[PDB]
Amino acid sequence: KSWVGTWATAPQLVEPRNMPPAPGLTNSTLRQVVCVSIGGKQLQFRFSNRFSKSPVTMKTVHIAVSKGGSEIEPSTSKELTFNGQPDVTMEPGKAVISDPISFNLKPRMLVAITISFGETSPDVTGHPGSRTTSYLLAGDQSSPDADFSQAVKTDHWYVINGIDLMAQKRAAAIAILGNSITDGRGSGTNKQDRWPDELALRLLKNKRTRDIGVLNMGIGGNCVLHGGLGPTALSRFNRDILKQHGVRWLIIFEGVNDIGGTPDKEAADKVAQGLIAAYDKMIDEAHAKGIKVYGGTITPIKKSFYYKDYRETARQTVNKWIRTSGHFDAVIDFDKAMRNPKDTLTLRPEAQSGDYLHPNELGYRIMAGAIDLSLFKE
Repeated sequence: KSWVGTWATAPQLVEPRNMPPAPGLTNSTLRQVVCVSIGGKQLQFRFSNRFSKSPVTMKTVHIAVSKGGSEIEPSTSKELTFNGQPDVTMEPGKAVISDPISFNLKPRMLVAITISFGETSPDVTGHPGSRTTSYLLAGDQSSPDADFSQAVKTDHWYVINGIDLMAQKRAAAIAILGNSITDGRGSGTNKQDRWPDELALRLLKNKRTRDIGVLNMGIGGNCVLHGGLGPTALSRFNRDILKQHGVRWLIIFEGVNDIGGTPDKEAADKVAQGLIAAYDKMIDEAHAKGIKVYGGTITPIKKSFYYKDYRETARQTVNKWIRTSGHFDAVIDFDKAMRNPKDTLTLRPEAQSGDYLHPNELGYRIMAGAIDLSLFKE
């Protein structure tokens, strides 16, 4: 057996507007909920301080089955350790991985991770677009019987980075690079129904693909080339994709924010060529590690705040390259799945959030339903 990722979230420097509310993380206890893909029996948990400039101390970390909301099944709670000890300090810019731990992890299990912090970094490493409520209490509230029913709610994740499990060679993971259309803006809070979540459900029910996990490395507002929110896709590619465990496929579905940021035709045409070059660079680097790469066509923007005629031209340039260049190992045509048959330059009205840019839950289900699962064999 060897490690295979079952859940991950892509880290960044948290912006002030997305910081934890009072009472803050220092000397407080934070309960967070994640939804895994594949199950297993022996796990490790990864925590990141990659974007913080001060050390961060976790006095204790516990894991348990979440019962919804902030509640847990207390008989399932276990403590993590880090070289035998319950407490660990992360160095500035670094991550830590727990000791391996036995836990009955079922497919699509909701896992509550409870961290009691000591001193923390005001530049926080986290993932603002969690689409999931986290719960904060002042003090050290690490007992499995602690009451969180009154905790301060925050719809962000902090510090947590991944869960991997030990599996046999038939087990593997898909890693997915994207923006908020992949991170799940428009999906239901606490409903774990981002399109990669909907893909995980389809894989788990298809007997042939039941041991294939899904690692959602979307970042809300992300760019491939420059600017945007969080580190660019090119900058984070090694950490967020190539260093994951057990990955045998990458889906690249990103670039709308690069196009959306352009002020004129000249700039938009340059971004289209830059995206194509960036796709080729990431395809090559993944291929050199034996990973197959599938390309997602960029979905419609007309009627959204991003629409301009010259931006639409760039989008079409990129999509024609995705569809026809042959450089991707296959094409996942999300544009074809999401576009209105009656007005192909706009999203299906009933499958979007009101902004004509982000799908809604139905749209994310349609997008996952358009993926041929035969792309993930062995």
